[PDB]
Amino acid sequence: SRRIFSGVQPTSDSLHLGNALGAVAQWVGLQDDHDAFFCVVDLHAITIPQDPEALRRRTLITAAQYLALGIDPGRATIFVQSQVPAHTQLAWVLGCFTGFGQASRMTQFKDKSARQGSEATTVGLFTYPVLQAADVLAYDTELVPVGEDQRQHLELARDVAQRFNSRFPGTLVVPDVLIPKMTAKIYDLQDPTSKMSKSAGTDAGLINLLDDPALSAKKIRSAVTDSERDIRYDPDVKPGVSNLLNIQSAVTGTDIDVLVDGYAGHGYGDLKKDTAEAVVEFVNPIQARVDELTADPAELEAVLAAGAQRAHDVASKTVQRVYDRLGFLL
Amino acid sequence: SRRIFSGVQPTSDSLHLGNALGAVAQWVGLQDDHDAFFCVVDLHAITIPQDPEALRRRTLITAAQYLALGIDPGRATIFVQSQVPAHTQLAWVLGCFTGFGQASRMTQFKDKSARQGSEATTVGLFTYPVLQAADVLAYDTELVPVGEDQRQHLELARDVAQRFNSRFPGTLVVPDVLIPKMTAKIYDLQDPTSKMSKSAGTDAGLINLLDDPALSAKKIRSAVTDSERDIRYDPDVKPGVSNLLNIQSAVTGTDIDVLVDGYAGHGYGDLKKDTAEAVVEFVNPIQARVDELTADPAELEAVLAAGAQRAHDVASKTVQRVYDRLGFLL
Ligand SMILES: Nc1ncnc2c1ncn2[C@@H]1O[C@H](COP(=O)(O)OP(=O)(O)OP(=O)(O)O)[C@@H](O)[C@H]1O
Ligand SMILES: Nc1ncnc2c1ncn2[C@@H]1O[C@H](COP(=O)(O)OP(=O)(O)OP(=O)(O)O)[C@@H](O)[C@H]1O
Ligand SMILES: CNC1=NC(=O)[C@H]([C@H](C)c2c[nH]c3ccccc23)O1
Ligand SMILES: CNC1=NC(=O)[C@H]([C@H](C)c2c[nH]c3ccccc23)O1
Ligand SMILES: [Mg+2]
Ligand SMILES: [Mg+2]
Repeated sequence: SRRIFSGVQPTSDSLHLGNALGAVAQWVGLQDDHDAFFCVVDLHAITIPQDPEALRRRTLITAAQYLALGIDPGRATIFVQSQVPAHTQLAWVLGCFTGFGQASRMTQFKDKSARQGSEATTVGLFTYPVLQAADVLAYDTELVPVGEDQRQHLELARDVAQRFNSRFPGTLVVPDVLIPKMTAKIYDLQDPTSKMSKSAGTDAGLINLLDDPALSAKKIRSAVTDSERDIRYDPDVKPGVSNLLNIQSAVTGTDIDVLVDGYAGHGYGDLKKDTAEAVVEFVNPIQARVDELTADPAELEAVLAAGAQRAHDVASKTVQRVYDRLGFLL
Repeated sequence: SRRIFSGVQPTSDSLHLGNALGAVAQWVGLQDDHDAFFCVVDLHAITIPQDPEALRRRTLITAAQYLALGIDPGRATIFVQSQVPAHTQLAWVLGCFTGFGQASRMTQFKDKSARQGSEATTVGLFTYPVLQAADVLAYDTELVPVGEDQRQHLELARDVAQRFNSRFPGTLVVPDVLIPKMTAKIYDLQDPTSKMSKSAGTDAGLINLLDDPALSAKKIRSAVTDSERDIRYDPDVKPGVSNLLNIQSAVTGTDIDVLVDGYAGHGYGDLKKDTAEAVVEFVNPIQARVDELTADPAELEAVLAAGAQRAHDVASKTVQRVYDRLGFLL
């Protein structure tokens, strides 16, 4: 079994290297010997105002990038969150076991609730960590492969599951968090100590999978480095250079230490071009797959339709189990 | 059509006079010329820890008291909230359009968040006004018959519906609130300026429908009055006496003004006995109906099973409408 669950929001027209290397690469490695549910979490997207035409299109292109990155619909379940009602059913129950102060200590919330503490925060922006917990717990998930930015959220999920099981033993699976080391955080290229996010202002440090490959290669060349002319791996001291080697290692397969000793005598310029070529060679097979999946959508549609059918059969059994323990009339 | 929705929590083994006169009496009058959905809102109950065996039993006895008070399963839909997944689906969406500060200004929340501001509040205790909005809006409700204690919650529902329709015109029905005048608030009998709630500490001022009728009549006799020996209706000055006449008027059908001029020359003692006899005559037909509904449950079960089927057909169409406007892949 070794049941796995993970999700990405359809908040943009393309994943970036952080999503692909910090999350989806780990999924592709897991799917062959784990029972895997990979979700496009469109209910999370609407915590921020969303254009309806874009939201539907980005939902499909997020699932398409899953397949383009190697997710295999014969080995794994891909589905759209909003199509499985159990997620919200479980999230209401779990919110009843979640401390108010526990939810207000979440970092995302204190960011937006900093400049406009009550003026611009919504309830959804306050409670989405509880819906994230329900996303995982509805599938009896044993392991959750995520980047480091999701760690605090999933500690909340584990705590609420243990609190619930304290009242009702053996109802929910408490999941283990699986965060990588090298690819745990792909950083911005114009700002080496800040996390590559879709909401970065200027995308000149952002590397989108479906962007024009020559533009992404132009951004890699413009990456902020240091001034030591020494190519080595020290992220605390060398944020830029360690990022680029981390990227090149991830898109190729070559260990960082092997890369570093090969870069003995080499300069940052050759490290940039080399990374730029590996990335261009990485994104080009993806863009061609996405373009076929976008142009011919009966294949993608059908994967998502089988996926939601399978996800509903699992997740609704969990809800019915939780409801029976709570004492609801069934 | 004139679509109606209203709900009561299964938080105790009996409704009291406030529920029956402040809410259910109004429903019985409406059901014959309105399209009515009457809900036992068991998802709201679990905002407070609930014994599973009691919660299931109180859910059934709340629906039984509906029928015992005159709700007619041929003219109205009775169902259990947790059995219709659209409620939580809509509540998540609506929370994304609800201001954080708007939800924290709700009175219930500031009560519990007063002594233990973050120590004892849960997310469910903070967000249930949003689930209450979804309860109403999922059925294209035109009118909501409630007591005065629900007014602030339903202003929130109306505001979030208008905010949602602002982005997506004509999606949600904005409901009108229908609060009575006389029976708007049945007060405690040992504390005439506080609202008869199931959580009153001492039930010596609380009049439960299914309590032993002689005990409820004993509590009516012990009602706090004044010391003016004058029987008249002035709730600001005469809180006790106006309560008792309000109760007697509601359980009989006789207008208060007609009662008052009949009580010219009479003392508070005769006002109490007279109320006690009217109540005893009121609760005894209810207890006999509930006792049959409890003892023989295939009838009740079947009403709730038809009710949830009908509620799901309506409420899921609303969700699918909201989801399509939002841009979710259907
Ligand atoms: N810079 C990053 N490096 C590594 N992993 C990342 C990075 N950003 C996001 N992830 C991971 O990608 C997955 C999807 O996260 P999510 O959908 O929130 O993307 P995001 O980049 O944070 O976008 P958004 O700005 O819309 O929140 C998660 O497992 C998350 O930890
Ligand atoms: N004292 C009262 N007088 C009149 N109506 C009341 C009174 N208390 C509750 N109601 C009405 O009864 C309906 C059901 O409310 P609810 O199920 O919350 O009951 P409650 O008496 O408040 O119980 P609880 O203490 O569990 O909240 C609502 O329409 C509410 O306005
Ligand atoms: C705004 N919502 C949100 N942001 C996040 O980073 C999480 C992600 C997208 C998420 C939701 N459900 C999940 C289940 C497993 C792993 C990540 C997520 O949710
Ligand atoms: C704790 N939840 C809660 N307390 C209340 O007074 C409301 C009531 C029970 C409610 C929920 N949904 C409704 C729909 C119509 C009228 C009242 C309610 O909810
Ligand atoms: Mg994110
Ligand atoms: Mg109440």
